[PDB]
Amino acid sequence: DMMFHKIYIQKHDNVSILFADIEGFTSLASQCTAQELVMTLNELFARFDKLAAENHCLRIKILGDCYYCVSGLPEARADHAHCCVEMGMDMIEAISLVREMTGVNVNMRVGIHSGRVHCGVLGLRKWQFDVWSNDVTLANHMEAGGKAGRIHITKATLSYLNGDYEVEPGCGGERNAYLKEHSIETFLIL
Amino acid sequence: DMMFHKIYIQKHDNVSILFADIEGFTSLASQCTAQELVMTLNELFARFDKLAAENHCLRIKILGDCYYCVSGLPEARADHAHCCVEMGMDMIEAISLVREMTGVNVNMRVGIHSGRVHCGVLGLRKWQFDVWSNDVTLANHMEAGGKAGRIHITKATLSYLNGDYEVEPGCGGERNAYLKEHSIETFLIL
Amino acid sequence: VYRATHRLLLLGAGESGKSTIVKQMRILHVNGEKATKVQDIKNNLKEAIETIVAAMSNLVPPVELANPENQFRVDYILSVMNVPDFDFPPEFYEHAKALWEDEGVRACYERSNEYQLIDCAQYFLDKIDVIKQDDYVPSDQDLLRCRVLTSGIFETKFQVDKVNFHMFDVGGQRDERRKWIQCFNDVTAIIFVVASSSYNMVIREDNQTNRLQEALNLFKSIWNNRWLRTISVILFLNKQDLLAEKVLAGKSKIEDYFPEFARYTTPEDATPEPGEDPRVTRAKYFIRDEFLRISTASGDGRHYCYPHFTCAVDTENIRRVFNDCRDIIQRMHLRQYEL
Amino acid sequence: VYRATHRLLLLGAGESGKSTIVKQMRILHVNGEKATKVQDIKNNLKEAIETIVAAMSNLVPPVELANPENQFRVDYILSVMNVPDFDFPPEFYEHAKALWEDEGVRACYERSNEYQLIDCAQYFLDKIDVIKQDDYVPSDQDLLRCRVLTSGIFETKFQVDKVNFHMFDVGGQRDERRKWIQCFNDVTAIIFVVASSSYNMVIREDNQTNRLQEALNLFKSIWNNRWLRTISVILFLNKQDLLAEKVLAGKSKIEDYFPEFARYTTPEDATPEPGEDPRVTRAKYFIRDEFLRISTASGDGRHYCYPHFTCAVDTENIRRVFNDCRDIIQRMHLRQYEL
Amino acid sequence: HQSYDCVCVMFASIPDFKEFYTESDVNKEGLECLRLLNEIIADFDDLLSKPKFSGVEKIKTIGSTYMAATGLSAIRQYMHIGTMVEFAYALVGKLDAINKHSFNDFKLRVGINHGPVIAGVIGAQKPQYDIWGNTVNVASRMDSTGVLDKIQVTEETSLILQTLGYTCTCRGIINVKGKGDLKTYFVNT
Amino acid sequence: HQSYDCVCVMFASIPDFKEFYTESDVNKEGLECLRLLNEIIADFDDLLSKPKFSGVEKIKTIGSTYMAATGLSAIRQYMHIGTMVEFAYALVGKLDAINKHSFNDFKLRVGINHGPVIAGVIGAQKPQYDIWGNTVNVASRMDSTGVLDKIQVTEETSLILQTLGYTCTCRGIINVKGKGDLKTYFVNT
Ligand SMILES: C=C[C@@]1(C)CC(=O)[C@]2(O)[C@@]3(C)[C@@H](O)CCC(C)(C)[C@@H]3[C@H](O)[C@H](OC(=O)CCCCN3CCN(C)CC3)[C@@]2(C)O1
Ligand SMILES: C=C[C@@]1(C)CC(=O)[C@]2(O)[C@@]3(C)[C@@H](O)CCC(C)(C)[C@@H]3[C@H](O)[C@H](OC(=O)CCCCN3CCN(C)CC3)[C@@]2(C)O1
Ligand SMILES: Nc1nc2c(ncn2[C@@H]2O[C@H](COP(=O)(O)OP(=O)(O)OP(O)(O)=S)[C@@H](O)[C@H]2O)c(=O)[nH]1
Ligand SMILES: Nc1nc2c(ncn2[C@@H]2O[C@H](COP(=O)(O)OP(=O)(O)OP(O)(O)=S)[C@@H](O)[C@H]2O)c(=O)[nH]1
Ligand SMILES: [Mg+2]
Ligand SMILES: [Mg+2]
Repeated sequence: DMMFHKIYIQKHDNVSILFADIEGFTSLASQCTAQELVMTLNELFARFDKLAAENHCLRIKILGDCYYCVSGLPEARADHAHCCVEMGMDMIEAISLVREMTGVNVNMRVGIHSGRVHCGVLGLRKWQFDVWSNDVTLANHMEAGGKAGRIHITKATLSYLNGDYEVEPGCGGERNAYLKEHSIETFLIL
Repeated sequence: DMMFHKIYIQKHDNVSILFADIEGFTSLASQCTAQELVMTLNELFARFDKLAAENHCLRIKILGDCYYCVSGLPEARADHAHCCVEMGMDMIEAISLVREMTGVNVNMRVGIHSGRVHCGVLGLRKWQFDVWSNDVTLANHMEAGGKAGRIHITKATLSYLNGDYEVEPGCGGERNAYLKEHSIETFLIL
Repeated sequence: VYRATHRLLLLGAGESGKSTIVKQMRILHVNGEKATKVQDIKNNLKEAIETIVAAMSNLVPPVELANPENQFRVDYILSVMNVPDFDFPPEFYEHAKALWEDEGVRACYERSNEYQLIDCAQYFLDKIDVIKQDDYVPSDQDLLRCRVLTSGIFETKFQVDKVNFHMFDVGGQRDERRKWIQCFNDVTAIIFVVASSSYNMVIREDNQTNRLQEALNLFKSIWNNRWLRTISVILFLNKQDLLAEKVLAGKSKIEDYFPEFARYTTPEDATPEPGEDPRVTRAKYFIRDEFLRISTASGDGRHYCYPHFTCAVDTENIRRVFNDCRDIIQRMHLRQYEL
Repeated sequence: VYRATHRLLLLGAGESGKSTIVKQMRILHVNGEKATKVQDIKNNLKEAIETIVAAMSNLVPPVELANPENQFRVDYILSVMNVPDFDFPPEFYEHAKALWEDEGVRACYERSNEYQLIDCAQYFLDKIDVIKQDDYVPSDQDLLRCRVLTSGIFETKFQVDKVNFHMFDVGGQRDERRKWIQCFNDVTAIIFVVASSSYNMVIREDNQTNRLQEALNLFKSIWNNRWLRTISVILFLNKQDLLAEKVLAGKSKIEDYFPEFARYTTPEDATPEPGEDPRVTRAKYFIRDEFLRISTASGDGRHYCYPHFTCAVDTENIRRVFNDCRDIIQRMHLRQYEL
Repeated sequence: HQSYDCVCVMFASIPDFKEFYTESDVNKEGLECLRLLNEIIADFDDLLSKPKFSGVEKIKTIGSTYMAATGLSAIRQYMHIGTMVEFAYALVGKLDAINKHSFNDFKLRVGINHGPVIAGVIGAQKPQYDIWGNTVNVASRMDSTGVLDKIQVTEETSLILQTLGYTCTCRGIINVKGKGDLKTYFVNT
Repeated sequence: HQSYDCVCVMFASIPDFKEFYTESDVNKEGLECLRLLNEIIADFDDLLSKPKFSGVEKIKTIGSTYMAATGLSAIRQYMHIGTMVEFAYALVGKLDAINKHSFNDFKLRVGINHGPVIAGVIGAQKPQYDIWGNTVNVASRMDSTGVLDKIQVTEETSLILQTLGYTCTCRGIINVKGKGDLKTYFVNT
């Protein structure tokens, strides 16, 4: 308002954050033209944006081959955990379809976590809606310490799922140092 | 002899160079004690050294979790290609045995190439027998651009194998920049 | 709701006296725990004694014991200096006390500005026989003296005549100053704390930067801060007691650390205390005017500076001056409430 | 087998004349390709003309044309300067020649030490009408003049009275010197090449380091090299023709680039050529003695230095001095064969 | 969306920020932290309004990493590459101003690279402008493997910068995922 | 084989060597190249015979990377860590001498770290002494992510080096495979 520029950010609890990367994305970039790459990419992400609206996830950003969204925004929902899992399901099938077309071995790696966030925009120019917090950080590390073709979830994301989905030991502490060092019990959806 | 220190090195043609790394070695190191790690490692490598004598490969060095040897040394053999492949077979089974014991998902990644080398020792102190050349470099990149649980071989290594083994397209140009940039036709043994 | 509360931020250099002010607020306005703090008092006693003996040899010229016998007690003290969990056995107090009686040790204490020594030294050492008791219960003045370094930000709440206060305590040492920012927005007023007595001392952080100078420089940073343009400062010129003692002692002169004090003549509006030496008046006002030169040179009636001669260990002086401020804080939370 | 062969390494700064010596060895001792080298000769002609015109303006004081008309030919030359695959159309030769006739252009040519100009300039420009012919066949003297920079190491083999030679050619420019090492082991003798005439010139690499000085410094590096303790140097003081011309021209004095030349008086053992000016003698010997001071000051009868005044473009001078060496090379491959 | 031939991309990140980031009751669960980041990113956006930086196009911020490019408003030659560098220095100065007032010490870590890219919009929902290409990944790696208070540039980028009057020092070699090893330089001040 | 508590490990590599490496008929298919490497590694081994480096234990050479450790001949305290550093400087001086004579310009890239290791013999055939542990991997990464003519050290290693009288500058942060991100420093001369 007066001495600090007005901030367009607000706290939100009970949300679930999804992160996904493209497994073998670099080998795909090796095969095709610079242009054809941007179309496969641009097309796949156009598809993901649809699934987002269906599954009730608000898409945040696209950073290269890293896609992420969050259910529970803009307005609060109980299903927030189930939505992201569902989105995660769809994303994994969708990528396998474009895996046919290209004939290359690409796949999605998903990671989800639940907790609070701060959402909004930073700075003055080129506003892009974003989310920030330790929970968002954890979710990203969940994606990073994930497993190919699988939805990697946390402790917190299991207590909002009401055990509707069936999981198994996740062993995320051995694929990511942050998961190790923070004693995070991870699971994989069946 | 007089103005340059005497070199203990000599050229050798028609040899085949094998490189192997431990897939998921870091996740294994996450699970066990510092000591128990050195014993699993030390034990696995003691086993590899046996297979080497059997399969007629001369073991060169152990660099962390990276093991490498070469058939065709010390003295020249026709089977040099078949030996390394055979060694590669054994190594892949052996690692799966210690994968039981630990219960962790470790595996070997093999890479082989054939051509000439220079072998010997460098410097004055702590002599360790070694090999050097572009072919050795290529073989290492073959290991690096390899595929889990598989023996990754080259063009040159297929023309010495006399097609006794059955292969398939290797696609190494998309897993390693050196393989890409040098137009190397790679294959995978079935 | 949020506006009926006054959020106060205590800023100032390390050991200036900020944490003590919060303590006084608990004494004064806030409704079994005294047991825990005994450990920390014993620690101050230990740290004090060992710091003085260690210094004896390292000073130039070095300082000898008055009694050669005490050498063994010196060895004893030095030998248990870095001990992890120290027992505080009965011998410790005897050795410690004997040393404090030694005239040559006190000689080294008088030169303490030449090294780093905690403020509660003389106070605690003077009452070793009180503190060693195993049924010992810390007085309130003991809790005020107990020195523990602050790292982090600690909020205290209180109420005065149903008026609410949210006080924020922070670390004043350099590494800690980076956390201050997290209280700048929504602050009602600054209470900047200064160790008036430390004109003859350097900071711990480098053993070279003069403590009063560091305070001036830090004040300037806060005053001309880009996020504090609106915010007024309540300047506490703390440790007025120690200052006076140093002035009357006449050992180390102010003119030697701040040559400008040589030009200084005492102001007109000066309101000396009853029976206050004119030189003490002259000194404390000089120190105030060094900070007023900083605030005068900028701000443009956008924010203001209100000085107060203080002594944080004195609960009486604090009740008085804090009431002096309750006045202005109302008026300040009103200026920002409108503009 | 391996010992009945003499491995010679040609070392020296860039453009000193090393590649030319190898050429002379083909002329002299080695048994359709002249067609390809015409392209490169045409390139030297182009590079020469455009370098002189470009320099005219950039010199201080700048240089004007003698005929204002030629300005357009100057524009023409400058416009096709960086052209990729140049056609060498009939006009090019007319424009180029006209420029070379212009007296003010030759004025700029005389100051060429003040910029970077290839050696074969005047030679080629003087025979444009010969070179433009489409049935043109390069003489041998043309191939000797053709300037192409060497990058890498190139081996040449030959036989003289059934004696074998393996000659190694290398790049003499700084970036190239790092490859030399790969010939140090197993070398029979060094043939170090020097551009005697370049006392008034700086190297390309920085446009500041004096070419003769760079040669001295480079010689010192080779002479006192840790891997060349045994190896003797055959020092070719090349470009004796250009040197003499510069000495007689009397335009730029040696004493101005190497003040020590002022102290120099000509030696006793000096064996001047028939009808050689005493000043030319004095100069060339001075240049030799600068290199002899380096070799004299170390080596301890472990290796030796044999100087020769040379001219690489002159096939006759080269046959002579190379035979002078065939002698010593036998004797040198014998010292290392025993010790 | 179209393609370009010579766009200069820059990533400037603040490594020490994540450490500063904390969540507690005192700082409104990390909000007072983001408040500072806002003042920083906003202080950086102010630079875009300088006439000398009118060629600079802010692409986005990733966490606390600022991403911008020169030469999108295109079709003497390489003057936009030098501009990108002047901009990096500009950011450093702004960040130093923040330090003065926040009693902190954030250092900037920069990576710049130039080459062919593909600019355009992506996504179905809220279409947003992004650029793609090896040229951009490499710039990213120049940052991620860079040093504090240093601008790391590729060899070619280095070459050009020298024609413009800057000097560079070889950092050494770096392994790029998919492009193999490659030689880099730090710009000098 | 036994374990230790405070061993100082060092990797010194020559990034520019592989470029120098070539195979052609002229250089005996790369042999003249290895000949130079021999002169370098041997020139480095000569340093071990200096009384001041009698605590230094050469472990091996990996390609053209020299690996050595201080404090294996153990059971004032951290004086062996400073020794390892003096040794790195020693290598740089030897390498500069090589340059003088080879008309080259190799720069050394160094990484040092200290901590618990496990020393011993491995393999059935020709039993050879190697050391293992996180302490060693980290030292390796200090090299691989280091800068030319720079010694890169971990934070704790940094702390100790300062008690001994050296100053350090924060490089920034580095991601270690398996240990996450971590802060590093360059030693000053
Ligand atoms: C601002 C505070 C703090 C601490 C909290 C936070 O949520 C982040 O903004 C996220 C997590 C969060 O905004 C989600 C996007 C992204 C990009 C993941 C941010 C970065 O990792 C931030 O840190 C960084 O700027 C450094 C890491 C950025 C590298 N990312 C890693 C993930 N891949 C997939 C894309 C690039 C971040 C961690 O910083
Ligand atoms: C000496 C010349 C040259 C060019 C040729 C050569 O054969 C090498 O010595 C090999 C290939 C060769 O000796 C096999 C072992 C190893 C260690 C693979 C060497 C290094 O890669 C060398 O380069 C290096 O010193 C840098 C790379 C070293 C990193 N390696 C990569 C492979 N992992 C498995 C272990 C560590 C090398 C490539 O250098
Ligand atoms: N004599 C005297 N001692 C005082 C006075 N104010 C504070 N002290 C003493 O100074 C010591 C340090 O004060 P303290 O309150 O810890 O400073 P601080 O500013 O909180 O220190 P930090 O948290 O930034 S490191 C205390 O142990 C207390 O005895 C005073 O006015 N007079
Ligand atoms: N007038 C004259 N010109 C000479 C003489 N020796 C060589 N040149 C000329 O110098 C030019 C360059 O000589 P060149 O043989 O290319 O040197 P270089 O040492 O091989 O050069 P580099 O390969 O290290 S860059 C040639 O074009 C040739 O005309 C000589 O003695 N007299
Ligand atoms: Mg405090
Ligand atoms: Mg040549």
